[PDB]
Amino acid sequence: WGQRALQGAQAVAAAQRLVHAIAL
Amino acid sequence: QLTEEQIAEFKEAFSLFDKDGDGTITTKELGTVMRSLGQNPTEAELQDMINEVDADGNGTIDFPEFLTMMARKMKDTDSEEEIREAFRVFDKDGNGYISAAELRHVMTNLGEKLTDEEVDEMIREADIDGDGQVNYEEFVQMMTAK
Ligand SMILES: [Ca+2]
Ligand SMILES: [Ca+2]
Ligand SMILES: [Ca+2]
Ligand SMILES: [Ca+2]
Ligand SMILES: [Ca+2]
Repeated sequence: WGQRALQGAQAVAAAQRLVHAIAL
Repeated sequence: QLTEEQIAEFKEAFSLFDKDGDGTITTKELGTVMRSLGQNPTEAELQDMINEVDADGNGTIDFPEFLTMMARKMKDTDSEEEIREAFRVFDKDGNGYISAAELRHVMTNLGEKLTDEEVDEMIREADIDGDGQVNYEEFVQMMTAK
């Protein structure tokens, strides 16, 4: 689907993990 | 050392807190995200959170301050996990207690030619509750001692 955007999905998952680690 | 994909993760996490886009994470936004994930804090807990990283004293978290907050949570969880992993190495049976036998076994496995009296001492000096065994809590207390 286009690695410039599906990479974006990977970075969305990365940022979400970071925000969980700060909430915890 | 630092990559653009890393900076992108940093930025996206910041914006997920800074939902309004003013460049600063207030206690309200910070609270709402924790709230949407279960755990509910008080504004005192929130203010302590901002306080630990408020380098400028402006009551909010700007980007470099969020970077520090991030690095500290990561390091905190890295140490907390190295301790969990070590504990699981010593507690050979998973019962949550390190026995004198288990410490004896692991230590001679590591090469440490300790006498029986040496392992009874290690056990006794980390045993707080005095049950002759070292539980996880006591393990942590020893691991992070000064
Ligand atoms: Ca904001
Ligand atoms: Ca503090
Ligand atoms: Ca600030
Ligand atoms: Ca055990
Ligand atoms: Ca104990």
